[PDB]
Amino acid sequence: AAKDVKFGNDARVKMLRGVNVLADAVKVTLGPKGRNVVLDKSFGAPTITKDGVSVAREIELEDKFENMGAQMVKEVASKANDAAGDGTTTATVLAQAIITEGLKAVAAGMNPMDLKRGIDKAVTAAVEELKALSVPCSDSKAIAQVGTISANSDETVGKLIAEAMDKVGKEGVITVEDGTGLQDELDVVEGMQFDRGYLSPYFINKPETGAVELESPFILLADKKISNIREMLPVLEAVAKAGKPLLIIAEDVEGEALATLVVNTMRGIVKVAAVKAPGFGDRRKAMLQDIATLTGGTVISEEIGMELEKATLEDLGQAKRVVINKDTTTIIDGVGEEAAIQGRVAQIRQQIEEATSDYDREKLQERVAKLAGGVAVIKVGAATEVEMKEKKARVEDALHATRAAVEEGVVAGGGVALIRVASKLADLRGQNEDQNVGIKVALRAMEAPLRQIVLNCGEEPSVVANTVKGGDGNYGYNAATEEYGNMIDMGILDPTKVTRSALQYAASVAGLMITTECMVTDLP
Amino acid sequence: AAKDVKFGNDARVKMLRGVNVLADAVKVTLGPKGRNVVLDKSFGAPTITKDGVSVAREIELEDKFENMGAQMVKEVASKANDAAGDGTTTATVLAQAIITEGLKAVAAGMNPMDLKRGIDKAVTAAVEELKALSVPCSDSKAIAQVGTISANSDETVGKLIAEAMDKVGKEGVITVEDGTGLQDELDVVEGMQFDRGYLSPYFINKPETGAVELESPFILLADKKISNIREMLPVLEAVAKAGKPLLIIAEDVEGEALATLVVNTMRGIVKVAAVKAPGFGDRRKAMLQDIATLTGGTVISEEIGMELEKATLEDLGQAKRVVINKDTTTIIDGVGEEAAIQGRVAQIRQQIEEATSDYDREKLQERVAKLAGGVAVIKVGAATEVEMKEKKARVEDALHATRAAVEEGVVAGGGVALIRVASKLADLRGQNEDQNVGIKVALRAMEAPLRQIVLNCGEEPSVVANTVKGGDGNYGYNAATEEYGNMIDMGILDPTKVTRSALQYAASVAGLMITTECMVTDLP
Amino acid sequence: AAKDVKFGNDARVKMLRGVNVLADAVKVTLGPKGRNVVLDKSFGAPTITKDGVSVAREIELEDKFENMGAQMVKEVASKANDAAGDGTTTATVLAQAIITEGLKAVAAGMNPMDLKRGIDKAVTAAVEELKALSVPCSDSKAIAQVGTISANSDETVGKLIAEAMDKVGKEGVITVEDGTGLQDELDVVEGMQFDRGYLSPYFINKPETGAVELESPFILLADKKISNIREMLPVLEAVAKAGKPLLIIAEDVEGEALATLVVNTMRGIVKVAAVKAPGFGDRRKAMLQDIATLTGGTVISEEIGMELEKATLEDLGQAKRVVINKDTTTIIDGVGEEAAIQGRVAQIRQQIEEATSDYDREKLQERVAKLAGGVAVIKVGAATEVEMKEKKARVEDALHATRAAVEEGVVAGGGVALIRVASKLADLRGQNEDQNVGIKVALRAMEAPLRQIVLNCGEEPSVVANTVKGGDGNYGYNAATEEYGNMIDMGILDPTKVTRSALQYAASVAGLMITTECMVTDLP
Ligand SMILES: Nc1ncnc2c1ncn2[C@@H]1O[C@H](COP(=O)(O)OP(=O)(O)O)[C@@H](O)[C@H]1O
Ligand SMILES: Nc1ncnc2c1ncn2[C@@H]1O[C@H](COP(=O)(O)OP(=O)(O)O)[C@@H](O)[C@H]1O
Ligand SMILES: Nc1ncnc2c1ncn2[C@@H]1O[C@H](COP(=O)(O)OP(=O)(O)O)[C@@H](O)[C@H]1O
Ligand SMILES: [Mg+2]
Ligand SMILES: [Mg+2]
Ligand SMILES: [Mg+2]
Repeated sequence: AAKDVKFGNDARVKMLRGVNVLADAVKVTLGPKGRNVVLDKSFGAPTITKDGVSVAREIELEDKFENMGAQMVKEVASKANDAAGDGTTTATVLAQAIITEGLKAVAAGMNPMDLKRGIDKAVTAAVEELKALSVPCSDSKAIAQVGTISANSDETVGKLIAEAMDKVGKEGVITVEDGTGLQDELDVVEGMQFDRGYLSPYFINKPETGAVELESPFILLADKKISNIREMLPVLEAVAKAGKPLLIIAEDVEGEALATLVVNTMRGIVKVAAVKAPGFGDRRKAMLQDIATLTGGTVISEEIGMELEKATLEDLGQAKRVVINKDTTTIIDGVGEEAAIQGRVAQIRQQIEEATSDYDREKLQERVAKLAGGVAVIKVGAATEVEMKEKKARVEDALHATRAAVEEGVVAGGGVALIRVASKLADLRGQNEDQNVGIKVALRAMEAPLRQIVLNCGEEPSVVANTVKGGDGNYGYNAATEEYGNMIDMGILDPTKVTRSALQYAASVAGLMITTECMVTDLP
Repeated sequence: AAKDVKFGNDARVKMLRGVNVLADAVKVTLGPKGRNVVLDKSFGAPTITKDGVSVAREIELEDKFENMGAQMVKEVASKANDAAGDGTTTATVLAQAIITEGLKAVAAGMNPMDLKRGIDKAVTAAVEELKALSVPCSDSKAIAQVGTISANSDETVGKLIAEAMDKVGKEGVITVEDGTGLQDELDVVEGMQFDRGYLSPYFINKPETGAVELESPFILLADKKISNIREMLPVLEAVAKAGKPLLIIAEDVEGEALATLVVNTMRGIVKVAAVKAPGFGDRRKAMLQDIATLTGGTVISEEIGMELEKATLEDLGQAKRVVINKDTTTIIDGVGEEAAIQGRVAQIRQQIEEATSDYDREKLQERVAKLAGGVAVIKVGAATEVEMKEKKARVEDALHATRAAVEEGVVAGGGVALIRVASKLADLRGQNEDQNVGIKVALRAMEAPLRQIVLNCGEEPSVVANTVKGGDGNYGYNAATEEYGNMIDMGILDPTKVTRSALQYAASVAGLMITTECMVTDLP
Repeated sequence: AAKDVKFGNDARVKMLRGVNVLADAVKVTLGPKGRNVVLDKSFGAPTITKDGVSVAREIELEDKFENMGAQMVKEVASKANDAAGDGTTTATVLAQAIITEGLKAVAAGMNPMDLKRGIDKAVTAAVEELKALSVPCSDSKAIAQVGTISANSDETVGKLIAEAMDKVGKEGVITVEDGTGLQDELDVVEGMQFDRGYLSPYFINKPETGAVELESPFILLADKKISNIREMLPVLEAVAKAGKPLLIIAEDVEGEALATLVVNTMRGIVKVAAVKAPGFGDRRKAMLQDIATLTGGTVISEEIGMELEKATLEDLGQAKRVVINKDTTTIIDGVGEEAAIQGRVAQIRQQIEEATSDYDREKLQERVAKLAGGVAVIKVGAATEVEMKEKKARVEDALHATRAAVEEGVVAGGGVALIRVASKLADLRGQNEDQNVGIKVALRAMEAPLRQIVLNCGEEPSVVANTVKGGDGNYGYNAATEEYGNMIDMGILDPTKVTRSALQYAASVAGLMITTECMVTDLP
């Protein structure tokens, strides 16, 4: 409707207060002793979470100027989650520290643009320092420790995650689903498998649940559905002559083909079962080539140079056996050459490094894992539905944290790494005095994540910080055991990527935020 | 609806206040030390920008009379942006200065219409003076300096821009896109390239990512899509006889043609890949003639005296090789005569000098750059999305500023050129005394852009101006280094076109603005 | 629904105040020193104008009784604009003067109807006096002076207008459009030209921009579109036999005819280009005969006794050459007899004196100018859109003023003519005393336009008027030079038609308005 305009200090104060509301809610969930935050949903049962990004999204303020401040700080928490999926609560804390000190500096009469220059320069230097401190994470023990720390110090989570990564490999795919029982369960899938059931329920080779096992079967792939387009008899009889079972993958199969097929399988003429292709025209067609090559078969290009009849038994691929159920199809092992398997994988490398990243790489990797690696699913056990999402959420954070730790390495936890690097940068200077103050402000803000953890434990945050600063290297305070020692030796690890990202995202938004002279928003 | 009307001073005061609100928000973003303004969007996250035109657009006032004043001053900032895309904040300042002094003169009991004439006459003389001061900008260093100054004194921006203009040439096309990394990147395209990928993924000549390389290929252009429109075999056969690869450009190619084509390419009969034309029929058809002429080929006029089959292999154009991927088609070098290349370019000159200007010239120039010059794309690197728009926006201003500086020349920055010209015009007189005062008022307003920069630096605006006036030529104060010297030697440059345009747009609206006796608006 | 009613003095007072509000806004824009009025639009940006009629339209009052008075006075300004397009502000002033004095007489206890008769009788006598004072405006200098005076003393406007009328002639057509630059530009069209481009882009005779020049072409006119309607070969070949270019005018031409036509032209068999007729069926059909007769050709009546094939080469019209572009078609000179040209013009005289007048005459004259005279278009230069409408609006008023001055002559400006005629009518008497007072009141009101001009100049209106009355003939006060002299010799002219119309429209509504005894309106 009609706008409201605020200038200078009045606008900054409202912005800050809004930021404080967002940050105060987020801070309580930081650390081993962190406390849960409950979000109200009209959708159904209210949510209880310790995840800072989840809390940031739900916070909106009635005061438009305060709300604007909160909305801008919201992004840093959201970006951290996007970059690594962990460290979001810590990133918000840094934004709080930087903003509060920065605004205070602005009040002092210092130029905001220069203060931003100081902060950014300090950030660039701090990032390089983090890289030097970062050490490779490769062994199972280190991987388990990062998972355990991410999941609010839950040993079972780290243990299970480490086993998963070990078993599936570097390019394996790991996901998490709600478990049927209280106990946490790990499921590992071997071979080539997809989520498609069988069109003909009637043909079950032996096990119940609709499990079809074909021994030494031939595999058929096609680009069209079959109704009265039954004609394929010379292909079918060729298989009948062989006396071997047939597996069919295509857009669809209709009852006319299925009806004759069922009698043929029961009578003993041929043992044949069929299943639908993966899903969408481009989606299913793309995944057909790998199935055929893996089994040594040839895909029938209805669209291109091939016809339904036009195909020889030799075209069909070979596999040891397959498993089929109402919702899933599995192939134990297609027989094909490694050079062909690797060649399929080699062409995937361009696919792997793609501009799109999100929703590109994720599906793409899954094909890759199926082609030569393995797929792992983790089940989460909880007595109640609300307990279940909290438990599962933390597990995902640990899952993402391990992925980040492996690729970029790890640094000491408890916020020790940021405070330790700050001492190193104590001699860093900018173009002018305002920049020097901005640099100093950023270093000052680095300390805050460490002290929030201590604050949440009900202990003097400044006191612990002074003792930690006094020490050297990886020395720090363990909130869980309320004592000082080597953070790395205690199993407390922070992946380098999340630590780096938290600092950079917090600083980027904070630098711009502190420079705001005037704000424009709608009237109440 | 019911109307509210104000007469004389009451209407002017309300108008002035509206103007002041709009201008005050705009002023803080002027200079090396300028401060950012944050605009609230319901659309998504809030926007932070130093661009005055962006800020002017978003300002609306609750008071209808004040709002009307702001809306009228909004146009000067917007028109300046349309003219050259830079100096919008500076133009707003001049409007502020002129209006405030002009209204004061009106209060004094002076006829407003005469004051407007005085201002306009002074402006006309000032413009001529600017032209005399303006010197040609031809070297890379000068171009870089204007880009660097435009982009809030960022040396890298000016450097990257200058390299681009040098590489592409005078008629080359330069654009800016968001970069994947944190580093600014420059991309240069050589030869003829377009944004359409290949219909047949199946034929890849060698490199991965769908890259197709045809060696000494023949190029075919058509005005019709092909389904069962397979016929053209004798043209195809002729190419097969030749033993050379074929490139196809048309509205579309269907699977039937693609199907036979894929097998033919695989068996080695012919190596042929097809790519879709540019897009819109008036669009792609227009761009077809140049492709053909460049490669020495003939476009097939399905519409006119030509037929699908009717065409000899000789009709087809030739090129060294082409590069094709999923979303892009490139031709290394078609072999055609310069007279044909230039002739296509010569006919473009009418196209260049077009009344529409906006949109018509932009697409048109892009064809031109591809035909004989080069095309450059600049990527912008930033830690966050909000940082990215700010960073990218400034780069565009510098890009536009360089374009303006090359064509109309440059003048000394820091507002020195307007203040320096004002001293020259101190002896300018109008028809009567009221006009003389109007002239004097305009000269007085010229000083303001200089002093706003100083004001934003926390220094006495009048003090710096007095010393600057005392000097001669290009002598002035450098806000960034807080010292006095030759503005041109330092590297602070203002394109003549933006300087001229800012002054003229500000004055045009302001003269009308100060002559308002009565205002009419809807009730609150 | 329910209404509020008022009687006598209470109703008249409310009416008067409404009138005063409307008139006060209008008065400030009267004279060389007149001040601008700004109107708020929800359409887009606000409008700034000195045109009284524009201001009157936008004024509406919250008080229903006051609003009713304003609505009635609005019409006089609007009717004056319709009659001549100028003097609307002056007419409103007369209504103000007459109404205020008339109401005062009603207050005195005199019959209003008699006052009306007195006013009307004085008006009738005043009109006759104006006719006697009116002298013919025939020279370029007098025309320029009226244009310049109308355009708020802008010499360039009068100069450009006079040149336009001189060049085009008495029956020529002059229009005004927004210019492409900051300078006023005049465009004159010689010969026969229309706003239709070519259907076949392919045939361009020589100059770039789609320009087609046919040398000694034959012109063909038709009543239907051509698709498969290609047949007309013997007509076409007859031209081919001749070896001359062909110009085609019809409802439409389709690609079948155009495709063959392009190839025939390309090899030099025939040089033929085709364009579309003027517009709507009746519109294009009406203007076809003149084109044919002008070029000596015959129109093909598909509708009547003629057929597509049925037409000889001799039936085709002949012209020296034609010019064609994408949006326009021009013929240098068709060869036809003057008696036929004049005969076409002679039949137009019935068309010229038409009851419809508005729209009918405007389009009709344009045909007339094209047939034997010329067409002129004036472009208006400005830096901003708002500046552009004000500048253009005044130019149109001057254009209308010159048109009015030529046909009915001119009288001395500055309001001298009305005040001078009033002295003459000082001895005029009615049937009774109340009528005598009404007459005297009207004469009294005549003085007001003169004094508003002086009032707007900040000088004693009564003092100037007393000296003006004291003088003889064309003696008067020049507001622009602040001195007394002969108004005609100083170049200040008022077209007789606007002066007469202003007085008559003002008085007609005012006479009825002063006689109102009771008003009825809706409740607040
Ligand atoms: N038991 C612990 N002792 C010391 N530090 C811990 C302990 N548990 C977690 N931390 C640290 O505190 C940080 C915040 O924990 P977390 O809730 O996971 O926040 P994120 O959600 O990671 O901001 C960790 O990244 C880690 O370095
Ligand atoms: N460091 C500087 N010292 C002196 N003058 C400067 C400096 N930097 C920029 N300027 C000048 O002040 C003007 C305003 O800067 P800018 O923010 O780009 O505003 P526009 O957006 O150009 O109004 C410039 O066009 C230039 O002439
Ligand atoms: N410079 C001048 N000196 C004296 N009288 C003038 C001058 N300019 C215009 N006038 C007169 O005052 C009248 C009003 O001017 P104008 O603004 O054009 O009103 P209209 O809009 O014509 O009522 C004119 O018609 C003319 O007679
Ligand atoms: Mg965590
Ligand atoms: Mg700029
Ligand atoms: Mg006028």
